[PDB]
Amino acid sequence: VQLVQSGAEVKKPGASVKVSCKASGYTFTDYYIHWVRQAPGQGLEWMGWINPNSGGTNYAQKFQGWVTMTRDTSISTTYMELSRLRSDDMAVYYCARDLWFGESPPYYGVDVWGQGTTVTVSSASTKGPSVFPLAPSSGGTAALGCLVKDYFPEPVTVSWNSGALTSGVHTFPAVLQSSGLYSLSSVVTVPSSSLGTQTYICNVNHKPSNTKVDKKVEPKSC
Amino acid sequence: SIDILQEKEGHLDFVIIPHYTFLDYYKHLSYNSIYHKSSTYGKYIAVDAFIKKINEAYDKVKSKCNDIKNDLIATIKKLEHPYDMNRTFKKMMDEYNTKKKKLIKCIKNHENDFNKICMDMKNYGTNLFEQLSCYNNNFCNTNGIRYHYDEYIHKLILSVKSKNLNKDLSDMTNILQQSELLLTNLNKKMGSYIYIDTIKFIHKEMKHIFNRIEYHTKIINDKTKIIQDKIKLNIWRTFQKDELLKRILDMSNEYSLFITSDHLRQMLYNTFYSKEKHLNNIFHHLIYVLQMKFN
Amino acid sequence: QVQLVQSGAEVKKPGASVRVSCKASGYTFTSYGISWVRQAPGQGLEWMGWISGYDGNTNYAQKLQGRVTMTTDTSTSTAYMELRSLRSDDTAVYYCARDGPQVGDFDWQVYYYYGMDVWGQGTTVTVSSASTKGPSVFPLAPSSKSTSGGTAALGCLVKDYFPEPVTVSWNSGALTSGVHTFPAVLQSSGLYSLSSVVTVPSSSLGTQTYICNVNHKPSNTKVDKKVEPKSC
Amino acid sequence: YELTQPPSVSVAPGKTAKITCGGNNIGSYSVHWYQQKPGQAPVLVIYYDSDRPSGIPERFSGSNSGNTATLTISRVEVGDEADYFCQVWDTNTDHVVFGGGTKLTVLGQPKAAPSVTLFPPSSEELQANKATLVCLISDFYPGAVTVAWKADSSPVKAGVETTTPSKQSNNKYAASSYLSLTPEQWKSHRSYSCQVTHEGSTVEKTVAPTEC
Amino acid sequence: IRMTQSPSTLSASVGDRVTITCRASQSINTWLAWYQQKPGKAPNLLISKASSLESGVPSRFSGSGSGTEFTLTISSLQPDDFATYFCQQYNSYLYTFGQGTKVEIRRTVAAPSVFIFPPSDEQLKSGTASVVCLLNNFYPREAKVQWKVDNALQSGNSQESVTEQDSKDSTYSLSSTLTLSKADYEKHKVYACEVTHQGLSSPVTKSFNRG
Repeated sequence: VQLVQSGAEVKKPGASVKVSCKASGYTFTDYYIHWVRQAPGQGLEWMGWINPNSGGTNYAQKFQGWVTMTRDTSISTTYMELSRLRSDDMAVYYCARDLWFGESPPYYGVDVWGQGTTVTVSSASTKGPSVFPLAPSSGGTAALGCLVKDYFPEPVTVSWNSGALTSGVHTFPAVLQSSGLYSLSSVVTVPSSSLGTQTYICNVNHKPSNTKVDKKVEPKSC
Repeated sequence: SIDILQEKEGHLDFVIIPHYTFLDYYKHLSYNSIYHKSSTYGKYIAVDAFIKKINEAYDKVKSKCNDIKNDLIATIKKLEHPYDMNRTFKKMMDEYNTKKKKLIKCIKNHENDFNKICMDMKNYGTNLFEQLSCYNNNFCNTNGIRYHYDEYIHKLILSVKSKNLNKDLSDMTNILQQSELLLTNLNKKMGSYIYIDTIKFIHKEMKHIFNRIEYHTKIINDKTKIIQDKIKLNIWRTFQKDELLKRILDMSNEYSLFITSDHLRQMLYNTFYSKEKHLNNIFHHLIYVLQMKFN
Repeated sequence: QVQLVQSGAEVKKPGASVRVSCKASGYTFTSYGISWVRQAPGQGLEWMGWISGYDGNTNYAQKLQGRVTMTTDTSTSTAYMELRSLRSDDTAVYYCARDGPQVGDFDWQVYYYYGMDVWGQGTTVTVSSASTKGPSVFPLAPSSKSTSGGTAALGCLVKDYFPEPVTVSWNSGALTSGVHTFPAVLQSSGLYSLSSVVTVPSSSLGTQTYICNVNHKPSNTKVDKKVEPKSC
Repeated sequence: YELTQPPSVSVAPGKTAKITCGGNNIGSYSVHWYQQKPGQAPVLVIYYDSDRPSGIPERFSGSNSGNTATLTISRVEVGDEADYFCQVWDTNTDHVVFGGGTKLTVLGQPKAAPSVTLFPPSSEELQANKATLVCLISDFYPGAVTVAWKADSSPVKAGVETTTPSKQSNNKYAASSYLSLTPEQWKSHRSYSCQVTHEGSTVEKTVAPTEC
Repeated sequence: IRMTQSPSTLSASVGDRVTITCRASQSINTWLAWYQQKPGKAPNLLISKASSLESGVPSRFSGSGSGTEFTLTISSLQPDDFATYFCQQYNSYLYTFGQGTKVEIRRTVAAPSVFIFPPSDEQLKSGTASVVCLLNNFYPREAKVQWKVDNALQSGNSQESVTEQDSKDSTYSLSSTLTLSKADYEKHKVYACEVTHQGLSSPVTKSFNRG
């Protein structure tokens, strides 16, 4: 018994998104599917339901006009299209199976939820990060890292010494800046004694802008 | 015994089960008697016309209960629609009980009329069967058993297999369970007791219908496996006249019991969902009453 | 509802053909057969033929051999009866009836032993040299003489009309007791003639009006003759 | 039709927690309840006011009457920390209504002051005519901080971007704050500070343009 | 091939046991059907393999016989059973019906009421004169009407018509029409019809003198 939705979306305002939700472990046309959205840090908002047998829908008041729910019974999949996205539509969109078996439930309630599909809305343009060294400085342990500045969209991958260094590494969640661009830091806690023999290189990779940058982080020379 | 069924809204009917099996059994004997010899295959349309004349007459005697049947339909409409007339469930349950009693009473009255039509089919079928002969009594052909199976029985075995009867029972248990689960919750909040009493009643009727469907499904599954094993034994060989005839009666018996349970299971399925349609409406109306109330 | 609906009344000149239809409902047409039987006015039943709805096999009576042709149409469940070279003695109500599907076939009665169990309403077929004519309605007037006790008789002679039928009523249907509309007779002239009488009390002859309402739809005739007591 | 829930409820590991769901005549509605752990999809824990779906422990129970539905969680484990949402179906409006949610906080968990690391701008970034100070905050629990920057004791709020807290692999929390200034602004001041307040204690880190 | 019913007309009362006999010219085994025909209506099947009662036909109807001799029996004659009955062979593929057996209602002897009508003045202008003699509500059906013009018995110039037995009084009515050309009618004075019936002790005469 599962609902597997499509992956994270990154869209500009005025654009559309068709999110999918595939049902498994049961007969897809025997249960209604609901869609509920969640703004970050906020509550659950019912968007509406779809009868997977007939294709008949019921849209909540706030979601009427710009949400379209459809299904393809051949592949046990239901879809939700958001038409003409705006900044305030950034949310996790969920598909959820009604617990009532059959058509025309007298009461509605959910029992099986999909994992969610994050839809991110921004007018920013794909930009690769500028990468900077956060040189070690002043107990017997030194902190050094990389600053991955002004990139869009998420995600960025940060590895250390081509993947070989994974201990003491802390890649931090990104801040969204007022400009629309992201910035993140990856600090690695190393022994102070290693600083003269061990060389540290951070490898940043931004798949959306096809950018791969390596940056040597050496102790500050004066 | 007699079953009262509801295919669709406003469509009540009845089956006297032993008569259905009796009449079907003698249809198999009839076809097996004319298919045994190639010189009698043409008589198929005469057997057809006779069997259809017997059911026409059987149905005409069923039609004598039309007015009492129509009475029960109207009473069932009052029962299935308590939201349209809105008071005293006990009176409504007693009403249904007596109108149903009156229908079975009408049925019992025409017992002799029904038996004469059945006994005419038996006499007809045994007449053709008792004159069934072989060129060599030690070596009687089973081509009639084969032809009859291919042209009359194999079509029903494939048809019944394509339907997932075991998932039809799974579906019905989810319906029964979610209905009790909601029923028990709503009963703790009250509202129109007439709605809870009619939900409880229709629900119990549905469990009884489910039991009959479950029982007929087991028979359909067992008989489809038994007809398929037994047909192999009675085919592609010859028999002595005595053994061929005992084997024609044994096959006819299996077919008639299978066809009966298939006919009843189908009708009881139409009845379960016809009753379920009304349970759903009453659930919708009770929820409306409960929510649009004072605190 | 098991039934057979036949085409309407028919008037044909001698030497002509007639085409009676018979539409079946409530049963499997191709599993049975249709038999045709007629009845000349005031006479017994006469069998003419049979046809199978299953294979179109026909069996005609020897009297009608080389004159009658029954066909069938499985698409509409209709059975036709075509009788050509019509003669005066062909005037009859022609009926169609449900029968077995293999009457020719030997030992057929062993597989279907029933008689003709469902009949159509019948089709009046009149054969005649006569032309259409509306009836001449003549009063049959009572008088002081010829009044048995206190009961007087009056009527209407609906003479020389063609074809049958005409309908007679009294006082626009308001008078029904004691009325006898007689079966018409066909005269040497080829025309029909009948009487419709009413017995009434003598106490009403000079105070109640008596009209006979003759209506012969075949010639669009509607005659209302006032029957008046003869003073003498 | 509205469902009103208290935004927060906090309990001790052995104690029982009650989450209320207010609504006019909610006693006539059937209440369903969902548990949503941080960064997870919701899970149905009570349906039809008091029934538990298969696999839901007996510790979870519910009641509903009058104008208040209650979700009772006996013997609260630390793993019960989640947002809890009540839900109804209102036929008048043909709408599924969810409550605003109640965050369940479990007490007893030990408090950890944050570790703070402040990085001044890199010479490479300064060479690009830009300057970002990087304040890295980690290993803190309850999991909530306030960040104040300073430039020679005078507070600085322009050019500051601070992240929401994030749960770490070790169940402690992490945050980062950035101060974007001009290289001229960077070299003008004597010192810059990043002050992290956790419960009632401030942890401060100071960086100077005259350092190497 | 040749069915002969006996009797052809039968007088019976409600509640009576009645038995029609049907004889065949050669053996027809048990392939005989029975039919009932109410006037103006279509025949209905009553019995099939000489004894097989058709579904829904009153149990008062029973059949029997084989080969050449066959009998239809009505145990308790009810108001609806008064009609003509036909037997029919289906041993050969060429069907043959019997001549029919009328079952009429028996009641007390009713003498007819006799009325003579002279020709209308309008019909006389047409060139012909028809005199009608009416016999109203009599029982039994058997009645002799004779036309006498100046005591001369007439033959070949009259036509009779009888109604169906009455549903309320079980009687018959008869209309006899004597037709003459205007020339023949105006050649004689006395026109009369002599009626002979069991209800009348002696023939009743109704007459008129033209003019």
